[PDB]
Amino acid sequence: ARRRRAEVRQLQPDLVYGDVLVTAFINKIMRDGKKNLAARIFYDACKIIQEKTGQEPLKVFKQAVENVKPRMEVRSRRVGGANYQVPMEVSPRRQQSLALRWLVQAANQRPERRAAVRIAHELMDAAEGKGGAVKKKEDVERMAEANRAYAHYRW
Amino acid sequence: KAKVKATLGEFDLRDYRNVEVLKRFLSETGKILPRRRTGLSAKEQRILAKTIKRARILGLLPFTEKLVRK
Amino acid sequence: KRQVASGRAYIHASYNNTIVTITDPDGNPITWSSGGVIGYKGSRKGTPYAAQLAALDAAKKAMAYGMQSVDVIVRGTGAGREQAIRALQASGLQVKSIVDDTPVPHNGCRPKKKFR
RNA sequence: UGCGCAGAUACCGGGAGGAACGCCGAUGGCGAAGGCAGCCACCUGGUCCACCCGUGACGCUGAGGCGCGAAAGCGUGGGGAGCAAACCGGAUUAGAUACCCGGGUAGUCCACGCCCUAAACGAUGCGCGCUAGGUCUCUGGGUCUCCUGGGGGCCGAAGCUAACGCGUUAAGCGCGCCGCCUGGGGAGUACGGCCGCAAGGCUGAAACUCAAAGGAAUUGACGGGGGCCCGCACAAGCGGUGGAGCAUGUGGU
Ligand SMILES: [Mg+2]
Ligand SMILES: [Mg+2]
Ligand SMILES: [Mg+2]
Ligand SMILES: [Mg+2]
Ligand SMILES: [Mg+2]
Ligand SMILES: [Mg+2]
Ligand SMILES: [Mg+2]
Ligand SMILES: [Mg+2]
Ligand SMILES: [Mg+2]
Ligand SMILES: [Mg+2]
Ligand SMILES: [Mg+2]
Ligand SMILES: [Mg+2]
Ligand SMILES: [Mg+2]
Ligand SMILES: [Mg+2]
Ligand SMILES: [Mg+2]
Ligand SMILES: [Mg+2]
Ligand SMILES: [Mg+2]
Ligand SMILES: [Mg+2]
Ligand SMILES: [Mg+2]
Ligand SMILES: [Mg+2]
Ligand SMILES: [Mg+2]
Ligand SMILES: [Mg+2]
Ligand SMILES: [Mg+2]
Ligand SMILES: [Mg+2]
Ligand SMILES: [Mg+2]
Ligand SMILES: [Mg+2]
Ligand SMILES: [Mg+2]
Ligand SMILES: [Mg+2]
Ligand SMILES: [Mg+2]
Ligand SMILES: [Mg+2]
Ligand SMILES: [Mg+2]
Ligand SMILES: [Mg+2]
Ligand SMILES: [Mg+2]
Ligand SMILES: [Mg+2]
Ligand SMILES: [Mg+2]
Ligand SMILES: [Mg+2]
Ligand SMILES: [Mg+2]
Ligand SMILES: [Mg+2]
Ligand SMILES: [Mg+2]
Ligand SMILES: [Mg+2]
Ligand SMILES: [Mg+2]
Ligand SMILES: [Mg+2]
Ligand SMILES: [Mg+2]
Ligand SMILES: [Mg+2]
Ligand SMILES: [Mg+2]
Ligand SMILES: [Mg+2]
Ligand SMILES: [Mg+2]
Ligand SMILES: [Mg+2]
Ligand SMILES: [Mg+2]
Repeated sequence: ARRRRAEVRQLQPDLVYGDVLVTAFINKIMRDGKKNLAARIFYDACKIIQEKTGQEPLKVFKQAVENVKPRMEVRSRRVGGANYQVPMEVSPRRQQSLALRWLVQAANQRPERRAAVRIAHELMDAAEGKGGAVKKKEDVERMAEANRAYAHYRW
Repeated sequence: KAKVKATLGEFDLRDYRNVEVLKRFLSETGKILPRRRTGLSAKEQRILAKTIKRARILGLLPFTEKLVRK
Repeated sequence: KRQVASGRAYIHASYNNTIVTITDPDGNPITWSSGGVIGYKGSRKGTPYAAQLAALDAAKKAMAYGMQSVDVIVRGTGAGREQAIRALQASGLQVKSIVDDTPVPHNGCRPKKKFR
């Protein structure tokens, strides 16, 4: 984006929860243009999480996402020879994309056999504060506050 | 900002012993203020410099001070 | 073991390091910290973060001697010269005054090639 | 590398010693040039203005001569803080006989005597006379919006210049006098001479060789120059190739 702001795409509300965040999550699950597959994965996982735990799957999806959101990360900046790992804050938009992506990529590293099983279980773990997604978030937040000495390079 | 000569009376530019007036021409630190701030002429500043230095050797005006800020 | 409760804190700020000494009102030191005192070793010592942590280490070391009132003297220019002061203010030490006393010569001594 | 537990760095106090003068400070001043910045006093040179007083062409230039002459360097004796050729290390690097970092001798300072070079530059010899102005400034005098001298700047008339530019501070118009140039390389070399303790300076060729050497300006290219700005160029992101088997094209054989 050299000219313009490259406005954000406006997703369609979820056919089920009327909620956009859900649609985006489905989009990150979808592979090779199979959105029907991805949606059936997500919703069957909603049954899993709503049964194995007696709470609304909506609130757990939001909470699980919310606990993966990183508030700070690190970015390289080329300074006087070799570049530096430089901490700075994370755009709310970027917190969004990173948290959803991390959730999906973590769920597929799970031992569970079926997709919606992994999705449900990772959603539950991440909503409780555990699970691999929350570890990528905790590791990134460890990257900041470690290279904190470069907080003057903010840019 | 007003200038020093503007807010001042008829004073002897050569009197090195008058501290009350000379102290008006030093900065917060002991430095000599440029003509832009003193409003003196080329000749007048040339004379003030010497009389201030004479007064500094007498222990009347300082060579340098400490900045209380920042 | 002294109970001064008031004194001077000297911020020596160069480009390669920032180091803080804390003395009684007669100038005699009590405790001190620096960029190398806290973990940092190399270039990282002259950073403003290391200035913050050095200032705070020395301020906590002053607490045990009872320091509350502190007058700050500052010599030198460099990163984290300001950051050390701002750390000195929120250190819990009440900062009485701040002075810059950085020594400048009247063109007396020939500097190294680096400084011409 | 170096220094620090024999206690450094940082801080306060006392003392020693050498060198240079912050602010003022200027696009400023002075000087024949080199050059001259804390302050006081002594000795001392130049220069400018006002009065229109005195002498009555006593003037200008200037081959030789003589004096001066930044830095570095030379001799003797001091001195020696900081810096710092050479040099000792540490790094970097393909190498590093360097740029960077830790040290360090001469020297940098003083006296006295040498040396005599320089981008010693305004790359513009000195003196006089004539040729629009405007503006900034330093310093005199005046009846003190200003007028009138003497310096230092910037625009610019006429004019000059190849052009850049110069333009009452001439590179314009004139006159006097001195110094100097005559294609590039060889070469500021060789020889002789004069001078120097030395290093070296002043004077200063030839054989040979080349169709050039050069000045200013022009369009363009380029910059590990500047400003501004585009492209899936980077970045953000998603899927790949590089690995396997095979298809196919190429190199090689
Ligand atoms: Mg350092
Ligand atoms: Mg600055
Ligand atoms: Mg300098
Ligand atoms: Mg040791
Ligand atoms: Mg050791
Ligand atoms: Mg030892
Ligand atoms: Mg002392
Ligand atoms: Mg002394
Ligand atoms: Mg000594
Ligand atoms: Mg100055
Ligand atoms: Mg007469
Ligand atoms: Mg007569
Ligand atoms: Mg003459
Ligand atoms: Mg002669
Ligand atoms: Mg000489
Ligand atoms: Mg010399
Ligand atoms: Mg000598
Ligand atoms: Mg000697
Ligand atoms: Mg040294
Ligand atoms: Mg060295
Ligand atoms: Mg070496
Ligand atoms: Mg090596
Ligand atoms: Mg190389
Ligand atoms: Mg010169
Ligand atoms: Mg001529
Ligand atoms: Mg004459
Ligand atoms: Mg003029
Ligand atoms: Mg007048
Ligand atoms: Mg002059
Ligand atoms: Mg004039
Ligand atoms: Mg013309
Ligand atoms: Mg002109
Ligand atoms: Mg005339
Ligand atoms: Mg003329
Ligand atoms: Mg000409
Ligand atoms: Mg020839
Ligand atoms: Mg020569
Ligand atoms: Mg001969
Ligand atoms: Mg000879
Ligand atoms: Mg001889
Ligand atoms: Mg030799
Ligand atoms: Mg040319
Ligand atoms: Mg270009
Ligand atoms: Mg390059
Ligand atoms: Mg591309
Ligand atoms: Mg990319
Ligand atoms: Mg392939
Ligand atoms: Mg393998
Ligand atoms: Mg293959």
